[PDB]
Amino acid sequence: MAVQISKKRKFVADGIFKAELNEFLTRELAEDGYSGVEVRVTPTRTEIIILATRTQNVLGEKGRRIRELTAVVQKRFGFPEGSVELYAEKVATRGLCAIAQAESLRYKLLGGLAVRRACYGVLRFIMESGAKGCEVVVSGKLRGQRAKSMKFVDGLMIHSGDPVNYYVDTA
Amino acid sequence: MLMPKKNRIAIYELLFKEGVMVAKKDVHMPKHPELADKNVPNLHVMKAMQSLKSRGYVKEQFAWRHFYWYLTNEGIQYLRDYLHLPPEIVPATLRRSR
Amino acid sequence: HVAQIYAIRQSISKALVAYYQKYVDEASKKEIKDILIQYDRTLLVADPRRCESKKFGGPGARARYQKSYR
Amino acid sequence: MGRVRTKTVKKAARVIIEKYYTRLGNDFHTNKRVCEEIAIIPSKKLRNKIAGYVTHLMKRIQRGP
Amino acid sequence: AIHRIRITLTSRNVKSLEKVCADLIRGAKEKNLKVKGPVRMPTKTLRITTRKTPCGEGSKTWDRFQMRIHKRLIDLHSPSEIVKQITSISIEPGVEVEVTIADA
Amino acid sequence: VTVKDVNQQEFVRALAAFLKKSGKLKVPEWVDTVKLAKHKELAPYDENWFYTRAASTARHLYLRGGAGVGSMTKIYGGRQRNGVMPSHFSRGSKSVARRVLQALEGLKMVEKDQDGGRKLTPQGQRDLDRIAGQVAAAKKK
Amino acid sequence: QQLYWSHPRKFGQGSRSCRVCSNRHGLIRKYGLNMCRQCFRQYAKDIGFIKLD
RNA sequence: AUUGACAGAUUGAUAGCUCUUUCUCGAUUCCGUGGGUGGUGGUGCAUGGCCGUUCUUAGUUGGUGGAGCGAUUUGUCUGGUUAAUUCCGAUAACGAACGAGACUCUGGCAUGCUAACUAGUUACGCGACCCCCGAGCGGUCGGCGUCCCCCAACUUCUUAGAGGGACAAGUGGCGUUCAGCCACCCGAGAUUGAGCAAUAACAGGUCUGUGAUGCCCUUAGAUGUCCGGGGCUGCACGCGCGCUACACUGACUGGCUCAGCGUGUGCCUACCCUACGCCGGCAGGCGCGGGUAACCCGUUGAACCCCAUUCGUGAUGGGGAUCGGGGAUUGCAAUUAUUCCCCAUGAACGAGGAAUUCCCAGUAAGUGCGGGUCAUAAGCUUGCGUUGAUUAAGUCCCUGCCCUUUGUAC
Repeated sequence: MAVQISKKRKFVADGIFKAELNEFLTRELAEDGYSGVEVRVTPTRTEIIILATRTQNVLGEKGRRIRELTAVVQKRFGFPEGSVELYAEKVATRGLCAIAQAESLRYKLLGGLAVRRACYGVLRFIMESGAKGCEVVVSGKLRGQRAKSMKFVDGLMIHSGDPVNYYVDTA
Repeated sequence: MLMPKKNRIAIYELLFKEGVMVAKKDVHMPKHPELADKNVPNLHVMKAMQSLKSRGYVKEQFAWRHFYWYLTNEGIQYLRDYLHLPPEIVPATLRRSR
Repeated sequence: HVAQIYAIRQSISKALVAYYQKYVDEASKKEIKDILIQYDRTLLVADPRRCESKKFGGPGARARYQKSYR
Repeated sequence: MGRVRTKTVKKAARVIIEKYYTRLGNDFHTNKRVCEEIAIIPSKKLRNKIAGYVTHLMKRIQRGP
Repeated sequence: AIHRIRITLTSRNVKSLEKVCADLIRGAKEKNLKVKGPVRMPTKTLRITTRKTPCGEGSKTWDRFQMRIHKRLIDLHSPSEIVKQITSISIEPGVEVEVTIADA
Repeated sequence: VTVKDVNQQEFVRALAAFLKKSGKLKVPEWVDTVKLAKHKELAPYDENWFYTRAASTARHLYLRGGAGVGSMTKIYGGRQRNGVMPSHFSRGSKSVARRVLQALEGLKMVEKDQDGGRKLTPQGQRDLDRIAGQVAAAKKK
Repeated sequence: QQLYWSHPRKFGQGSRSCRVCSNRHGLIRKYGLNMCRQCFRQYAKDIGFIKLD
């Protein structure tokens, strides 16, 4: 009530919250096409912005799933009623979002499509979407039972340096 | 239809009142977060929700030792049948959008 | 304690040079500066030397913990 | 015992001088600031390095091609 | 009323924080009153160092995870309405703002 | 001429002797028996040590004000051989620091300040600064 | 029945777990992180931490 | 149907676990079967992710073109140059991609600019307090403690922003007068130290980090789970990283006198950091205060060092093992000694065989203090500073690595 926790401990706990939510949203909106959560706290309110491809799927029928997720978030993290809201915005250039495209690769693999052909199509899609280059690694048991590994790669990459932090999207 | 009556039926009404429901995966919580009418702890809640899910009347997501139970449409009708409720009812997803 | 001495030793001789620069004339300063430098460059120009950080795998910066091998 | 210029310097220096031969001269800090304006060089260190070779070719040029 | 209102900006980001601080000075100069220039408080470095491995057995290597955090606090001699107009602007990044009333 | 103007080692030599000559301190019962801090192997070799550390404590209070007993234990801290384990800082003895500051309280060298802790009094500033003046005029050496 | 969990669970690692894996070893407890050091590296970036040095 | 029960016997138990008996939710049950579930069970030679290593070096790749029946090669190189497949330059290749470098963080220069009561204040003013505080007959000084706000004055010290700043640029050599190397001026001289980090590997480790996991196993008389207790600490012995020492360049007893990264409660499940006063020899105890912090702890009044002590090369006051008795605190509990204090006991050890590690500048080494774990709490670790060398500035002898030629029955 009159706590005002440490600047140190506050920022850590805020990040933790963001981290836990990112995961919960990753796990729940897996097939729906989750691409991120961009939270911002405000006066007597907490706007959190969900990023995804299929926005009609995340919102649900008429206004359902978003109301459930807000209620579960509300219930979970200890948020008073009407202090929080889930704002599902659409992802511009899905083919640059890696985590979207890793889920899309997960999906196709679960769909029983060939390890090569799905991954090759995933690669061609992201590269047509206008990226400097890309690097796809489906690993683990790709036929047989000795853990082989594919590595479908095209175009311009960077590994070493600071640049890689901001200049490559990893997933 | 199980166990202490007052407890179970208080869980089912909480799950109806709010369209979703959460716990924490912690077998030892003589209180439960929210609810808290009388003991009505974690477990009972946790084991009722697992009972719904098995017969098809609630869905699941785990994420960091916690649980998040989204309730089905076919679950709604089961709960209303269990609680002999009126057909109007309004569970939770009414909410004015714009 | 050793560090503090050299500091003042530096400071007082730098201070002097700054008094003469401002409130005498640059010719006297010039001779003063030369007298101190030919003695030691420490007097005015400080060391940039500073304590090098320890990295894991050893007790110091450079020293490594003893390899067992056998 | 070290500082050779990379190809990513040498090229930029070469291409600068082709175009803006006239602006560039013998003094370093003069053309150091010329390098800023005519070229979107990202790092200050890289700029400083390109210029430094840019002097050096200017010196070479001023003594046959 | 006029009172000694204190803004307290603290953030993990530097550039974004300094933009907000600068914007709060512009708003104060627009509606002229006072400022006492933005106080760079000494930045704290939240450090966590761990072994890179899960498990014991590789070579004994270590990550050094920093996390910094800054405080620009600005003072001001003004009423409340002007403060609510200024601080409502300069939001969207992760700059945590705490506006104290007077003195302490 | 003040105390800062004097070589502090030979100052407390005189102050302790000033504190003996006066003969109204209140050296407690223990003295002989007591250790002086958990640091120590032995008892102090000067058997009239209470006069010396009362002197050293006062001269500290002249320089740094507001010094509690906890402050006094920190000033007379040191290395502690665990013997076969590595050494660490132990703080000075509480009771003997306390018994000193009570002794200067009764002497009226000191007065317990606002915002807690001891600080020395003018009538004390007399003695301290007087004896500096005595030391300074011992000889040109 | 009454004795089921009934052992002083107030101090030491028999109490304190991670807020992700729940495994009760190698916890970052500093700044109230309360997470497996493996789980800490897992999330760190999101928490705001970063390797610069 | 057959969930849940004071006895009293039994039991470790105040486990309604069982036997005699009570009586109870009242729609829970019990039994199959399907079937789950759980698992710090097995499998890292079923995997993922994550680390580590080969491999801290300069390496690695395809397009098209040329050479070869082809595996392949060429590009990707005689030479010089570089820390560098770094450059120059050669040229059946041309023109690219990663890696290296650039980059990011850090270190040090800014009397330059922006900045401040949570910095200093900074020097003023001394408005002073203030007592002889001292010098001094008295004035004027010297010294701080502070009493200071704000309507004193700023940024030298401070904090941290955004800029500048060094480029082998200058002068001389040497070098195909290219790439470059050496020296010296100016002043930091390309070099402060990290971080990040390629291709291809490894059947390296990890299933005991995971609600990442396939298969296998087990599943109520459980490998599930909780409680009580013990164990991981057991000692003929063999090795590994450590700490303390073997003294007098020391020990002890006093005195003097300087740090830098941190951390801290009001919490994810029960509690932080602690100033000041009393009580206690001491470990500690009791009072009150401050502190979610440039505010309080805190000019963090650290150690080594420095200055007076003895002591006198005696296994000595060096060393501080082992061991008896007593007292504190943490704890639900400390015996197989949790830690702390105390009095006593006073071992080998008088510098270490063959062997072998680590390191070139604020470096080794000495020396303390923070973080981590942490109720209790470091001989470990990971950071911090303080004292501060000797020796090199090289070579391939050893050990390895990189390229070329070569040989090869691998």
